[PDB]
Amino acid sequence: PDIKLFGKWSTDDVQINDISLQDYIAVKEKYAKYLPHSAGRYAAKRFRKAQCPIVERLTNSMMMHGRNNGKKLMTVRIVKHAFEIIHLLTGENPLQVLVNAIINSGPREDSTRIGRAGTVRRQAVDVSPLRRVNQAIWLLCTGAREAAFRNIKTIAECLADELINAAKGSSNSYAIKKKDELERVAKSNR
Amino acid sequence: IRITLTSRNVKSLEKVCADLIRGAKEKNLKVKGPVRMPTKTLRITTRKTPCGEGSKTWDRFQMRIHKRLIDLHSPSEIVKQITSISIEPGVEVEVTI
Amino acid sequence: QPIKLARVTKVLGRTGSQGQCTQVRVEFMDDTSRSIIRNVKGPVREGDVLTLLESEREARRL
Amino acid sequence: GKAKKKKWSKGKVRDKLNNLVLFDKATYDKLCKEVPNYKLITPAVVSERLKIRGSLARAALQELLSKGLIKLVSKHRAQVIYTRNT
Amino acid sequence: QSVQVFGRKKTATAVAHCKRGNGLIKVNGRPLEMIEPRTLQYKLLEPVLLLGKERFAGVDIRVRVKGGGHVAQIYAIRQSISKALVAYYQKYVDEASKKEIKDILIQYDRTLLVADPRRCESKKFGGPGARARYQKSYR
Amino acid sequence: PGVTVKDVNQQEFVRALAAFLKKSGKLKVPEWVDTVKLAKHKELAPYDENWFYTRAASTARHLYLRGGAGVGSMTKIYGGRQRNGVMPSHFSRGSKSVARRVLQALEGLKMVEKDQDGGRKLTPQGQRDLDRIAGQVAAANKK
Amino acid sequence: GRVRTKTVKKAARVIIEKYYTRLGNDFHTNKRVCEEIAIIPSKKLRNKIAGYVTHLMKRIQRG
Amino acid sequence: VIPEKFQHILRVLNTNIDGRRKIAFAITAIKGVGRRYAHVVLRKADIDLTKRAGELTEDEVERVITIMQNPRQYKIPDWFLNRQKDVKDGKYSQVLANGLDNKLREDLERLKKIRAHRGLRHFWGLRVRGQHTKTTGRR
RNA sequence: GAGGGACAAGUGGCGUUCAGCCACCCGAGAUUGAGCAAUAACAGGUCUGUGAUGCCCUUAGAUGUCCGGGGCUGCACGCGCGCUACACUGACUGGCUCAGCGUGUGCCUACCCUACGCCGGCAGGCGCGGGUAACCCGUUGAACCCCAUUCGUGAUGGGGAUCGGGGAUUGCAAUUAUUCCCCAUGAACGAGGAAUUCCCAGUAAGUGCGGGUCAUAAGCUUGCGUUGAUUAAGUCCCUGCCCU
Ligand SMILES: [Mg+2]
Ligand SMILES: [Mg+2]
Ligand SMILES: [Mg+2]
Ligand SMILES: [Mg+2]
Ligand SMILES: [Mg+2]
Ligand SMILES: [Mg+2]
Ligand SMILES: [Mg+2]
Ligand SMILES: [Mg+2]
Ligand SMILES: [Mg+2]
Repeated sequence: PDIKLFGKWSTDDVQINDISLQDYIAVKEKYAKYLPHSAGRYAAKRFRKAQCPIVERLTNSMMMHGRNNGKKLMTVRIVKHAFEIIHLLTGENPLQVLVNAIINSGPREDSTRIGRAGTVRRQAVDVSPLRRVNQAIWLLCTGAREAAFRNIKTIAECLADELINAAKGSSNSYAIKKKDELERVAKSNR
Repeated sequence: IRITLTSRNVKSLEKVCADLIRGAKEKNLKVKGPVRMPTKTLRITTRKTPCGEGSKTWDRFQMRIHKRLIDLHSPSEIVKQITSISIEPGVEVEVTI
Repeated sequence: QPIKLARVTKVLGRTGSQGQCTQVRVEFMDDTSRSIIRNVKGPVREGDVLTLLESEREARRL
Repeated sequence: GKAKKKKWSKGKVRDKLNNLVLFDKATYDKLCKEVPNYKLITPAVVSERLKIRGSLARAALQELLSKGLIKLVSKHRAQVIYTRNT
Repeated sequence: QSVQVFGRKKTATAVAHCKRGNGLIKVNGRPLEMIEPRTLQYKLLEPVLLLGKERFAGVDIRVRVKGGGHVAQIYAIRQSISKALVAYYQKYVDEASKKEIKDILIQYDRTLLVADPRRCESKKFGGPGARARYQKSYR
Repeated sequence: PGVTVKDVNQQEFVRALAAFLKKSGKLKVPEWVDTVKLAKHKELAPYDENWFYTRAASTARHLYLRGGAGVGSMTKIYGGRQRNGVMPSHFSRGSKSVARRVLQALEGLKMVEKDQDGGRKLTPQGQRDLDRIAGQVAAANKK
Repeated sequence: GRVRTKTVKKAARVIIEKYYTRLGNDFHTNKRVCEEIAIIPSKKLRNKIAGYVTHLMKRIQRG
Repeated sequence: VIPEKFQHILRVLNTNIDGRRKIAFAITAIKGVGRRYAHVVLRKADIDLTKRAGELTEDEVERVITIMQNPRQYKIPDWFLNRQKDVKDGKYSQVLANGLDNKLREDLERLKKIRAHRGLRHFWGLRVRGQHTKTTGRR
């Protein structure tokens, strides 16, 4: 009877401020599950992976690099700490700023090779919105990992810092750093 | 009083089991079921080659040991009468009183 | 330097030395029914709204 | 014998940086003065920002927890989560 | 008035004996509140937190699992509860409400009523795993 | 109300049961465990000084769970990952002198009954003791 | 992956050539009719032949 | 709450310099003391393990050094010591930092007079327990 | 044990009547993994698998066959398959909690699996019991994982290489190699250039167990379980191959 909620949350009124990322972020009411640790079978069909919730996708991309490859309980615990840290940092709900960080995590277009079998020039073309979501989550988890590499700060603390500094354009996060590193090359090869 | 029927293959096992059922269920004996044992498998892995050339290509030989048990509480004279069966040679019979 | 949005109508085919780009004749929302063909890499369906950074280009092949 | 390596990346973060084992008088007094000013009381921020080790940081945070100035939200394996009321 | 429903996770089988009562969940003598991972103390409560309390206090279910892994036992308990409610609503309560609660369970999650055919493949004689091979040696 | 040790979380139960065994004085510790005794095959000693009471409480919980375990059975109940260093790890077994020590101590303090087929099992006195201690730990939980 | 063998298609063509009134548009009936009017050892071959027989029935009945 | 005690750098057995992280892990810095022996000496000295090296009494330091130089008066049986029966004296003892290298030099000095191949492989650039030295032992 | 159950079948679109592709439901599965595997070769390897063998050599001071040793391991270097780490998503301690293949004795000729109780800190010893096996180890109480403590970015408590002393196990004997346990010595290693290997879902990877070797016996390999992703479902550019 009650509303579906992650922890003590609501999971409601999280509105995407723009278009081109709706129906691929599963923040809506028909994909609100209590824990990210679900039966992941979203790799048989080509386009069933977009129905995965983005918090589950963040856990799945967070678990990497052999020594942490697996351990969904551990990475769901890390995201459980991280949403709490984002909430204690001035409110400004962690699901809402997670969607905002996925929107503002960098690449709206990328440069790749074209055919003709000649000089490799790497002409900048458009990019899939699914690939935008994928590269967004990958850059956020990579930046959180290398920010929490060799420090007293935790994976969850640096992931919260990365999501806040990616939702806010303060030019201090790895998402904005690789946004510079990719969009300057894209405007150069335009 | 139990009898263990252990055969080489499941087809002759089921044939001699059906013959035992057809020869036992007409008398005044409360015949217990042919209790199915789990199938035993002896897995042997073989290099396939006398000398070391090529990829690691391995033979995997297996058997399927099938075992059945039946229970017939009776005097010992009835068990010797039931035991005399023109039987398939791939079937082994043990008795235990 | 404006930034426009565009939703996919049809998918033509795949292009590249790897075959990785996809020729998509997308459509134009903010203006009248104009038609260009762009190259999108990654998985894409029909009906996908997409952020464009330049609408003056037209990559065509025969 | 000889010493050879394929990568050349020297010049690390800060020159074998020290960190205080035991709290001082005026330093820990300043810590007690400015400790309500922080919004999120986490042992990593208290350790790295205020030149404290993790052991003395956890000891001071548990001491102020027993004093009652800082409220505990949810403690766990390594992410100890504290908050000041209002 | 007692129905036993079975498990069917990957290598986890949960015997769920359901019977009319006042509200009890037994997992090898240990109640519902004690879940062996502390992280998964919302996923196994998804039949509890969604379906209501008048159903929990109406149906007693005791569960015994002889599974293989912790996650497998958690999903085996979850699937055994979600199928034991369907079996009790077949055997005691009418189909006019059984179809409604089954539509609720299916529109929530397919894995509550549908078992998943995923088992680990055989390790091959060439490489160290099912698909992986060993490293080559060229010049 | 009826309180079972499965109804109560163990992580409060053993932490209180160590103190309630310190109150009774149900511990024998002859010479080597007075001095020092290490883990399974490890480098360091246990930290919290009441670890003998903790081993006795874990032994009491395991004999409440399974009736018929013994020295090697409880040794495999402890279980060990043997980090050999460069050579990879294996399953190593725990110690046997503590496994006979805790059983002999609880036998002398009337908490282990002998099974004619196996080993330890629960006494009615130990049943009453563990049930009252589980009830007061459940009272501290609900309070 | 329904690119089934010439022996399967030729057996189904012999079935639709000899016996047409016995066959219908239902797979569960045509599979049983084929096991009375032919001898097929393999159950997957039964299903394959009966599926192509139903496809031929849907082609013939329409056009 | 122990604000400050004027004790940072210690001098034990004329060569060793104690650290500042702990006491049970600053005794580790003494040669002849590794992992378990320091925690044994701490439990014989009955010091609370939370205490540092600088927060500890100098009389208790002298007591710890007394337990170091003579452990066999109270406890710590004959197996836990480093220098076992092969002494040329049969004295069960624990080596010092200045003593350990001297006993190793006496070991090697008498092995060179024995002319065992163990001492010969130690005198050459080889390994005693080096069962394979093809790739092992380069540079 | 048998039988059933899945066939692109029902719908719509893409297609020449078409062969066929795409989206959904019912379903447990919209198809999983292996074995066998065409004509024909490589002048690929095995005479060191055979009492399968042609030719050549030796045959009584023997290239035959026994006995005692050493050797195959021997290192100024280069290469391949692998194991462990370079930590805080971590190491230490304590508590908690879950498996599945398969193996095990008096053998066609010498032999185990192990419960219990006691002693010993430990590896181990002693007495007794069960199992020719869904019966006994064994409701394989496994590791990983979960909770709490300690450490706090230090070549640190990560790494445990090298090396010294002692104690037990099998063997007739382990020393210029066993193996395991206890203490101690505490190196490089700060995530690795040029290049290169494997992989599309219970899949890679983390992690442990069983067998083969054996008397003591894995870091090899074969199979099994636990946790368990990010990316593709496309092409002929790099490489290899097939067909005209
Ligand atoms: Mg040496
Ligand atoms: Mg060599
Ligand atoms: Mg051929
Ligand atoms: Mg012959
Ligand atoms: Mg190697
Ligand atoms: Mg190794
Ligand atoms: Mg033998
Ligand atoms: Mg050595
Ligand atoms: Mg052998």
